[PDB]
Amino acid sequence: GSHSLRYFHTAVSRPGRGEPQYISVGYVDDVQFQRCDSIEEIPRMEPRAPWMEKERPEYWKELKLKVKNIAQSARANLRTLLRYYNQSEGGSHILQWMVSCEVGPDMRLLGAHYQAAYDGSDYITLNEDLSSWTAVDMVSQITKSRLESAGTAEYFRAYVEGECLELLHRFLRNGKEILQRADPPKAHVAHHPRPKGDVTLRCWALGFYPADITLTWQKDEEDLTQDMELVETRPSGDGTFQKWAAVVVPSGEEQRYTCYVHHEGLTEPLALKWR
Amino acid sequence: KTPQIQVYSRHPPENGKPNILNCYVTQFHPPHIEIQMLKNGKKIPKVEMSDMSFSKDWSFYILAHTEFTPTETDTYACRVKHDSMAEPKTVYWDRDM
Amino acid sequence: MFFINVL
Ligand SMILES: *[C@@H]1O[C@H](CO)[C@@H](O)[C@H](O)[C@H]1NC(C)=O
Repeated sequence: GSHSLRYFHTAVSRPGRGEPQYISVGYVDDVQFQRCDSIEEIPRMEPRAPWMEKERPEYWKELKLKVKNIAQSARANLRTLLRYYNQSEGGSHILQWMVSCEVGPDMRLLGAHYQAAYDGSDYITLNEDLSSWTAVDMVSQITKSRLESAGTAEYFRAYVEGECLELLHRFLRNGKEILQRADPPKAHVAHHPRPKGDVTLRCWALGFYPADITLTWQKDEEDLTQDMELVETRPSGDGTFQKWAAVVVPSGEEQRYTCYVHHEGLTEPLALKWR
Repeated sequence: KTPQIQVYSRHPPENGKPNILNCYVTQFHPPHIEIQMLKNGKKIPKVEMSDMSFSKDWSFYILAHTEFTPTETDTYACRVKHDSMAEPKTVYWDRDM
Repeated sequence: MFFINVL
């Protein structure tokens, strides 16, 4: 259906030896396609997805120039942020930002995002109108005034309409078999007696893509959200994801409980009980 | 922002059957971190690590993993060192979780 | 692969 090209950028003012001053990772939906970094002023790039083998040499040469420019600019901005907040040197500070564009089923643009953070806290966000900015304090208010009086958001629009959509379209075509798919979950309920005499029922979902999923338990008809123990959805490492959700129930009443699995690879939620 | 740790196998575990052991470390900040996977309490030297990324709350995440064949007698764990913690943090593999 | 100067 809908698809997104997303970049996650990090710049660090005082990295340790061997650690990058700048690193960015790029994804289409939930699949990583490259890593870029700069360590001691040396830029490096690595492909992470099969369709990147299709890219012509010029893609990588142009990417390397971008890494050099971005790392240099981010370092300069870290210097300035240090001064505006009157923060001492000798400590390491962090500038992060996210860049993305999204298309709908017709492969036409739906939205875009640019958002930045300083030392792990929101600093400035480009609004949905793609022309005004949301600030958080007096310093980021200075940034807002500068970007808005300069119209800098117009340059981001040009990036979105140009390179961002170019790559997103091209990656979706070349990697169609990987990206334009949904693997539904393989689910089962595990049974774990406890010394108290009660029972843990753990509903598992394995092997699904994309990562978005909902697991929930019901007894008869009531939802048991407040009674559940969940784990965060986690990568299996082969391109698919896994998750489980558990409830503690009395012995002999296990058949009263139903697990429901919601995933875009299914047309209706999967329902299952302990067998 | 102290790291959260999950230790789990790629596939449902079966003794004598090769598998992959994952150590998924999330929700930490700043990015500098040390991650060591352990077998019977001793360092496993053959550990691969994904690239580090971050989520929409700006906290970082990363996946460490190693090839292993589970058994009835071997234990496995993941040990993390982060500036947000006075001491390292270890999580043991539980085959039911 | 895009960057905006904040200050
Ligand atoms: C803080 O501001 C004062 C006066 O504006 C200046 O003398 C000092 O250098 C600043 N400190 C830092 C760490 O920039």
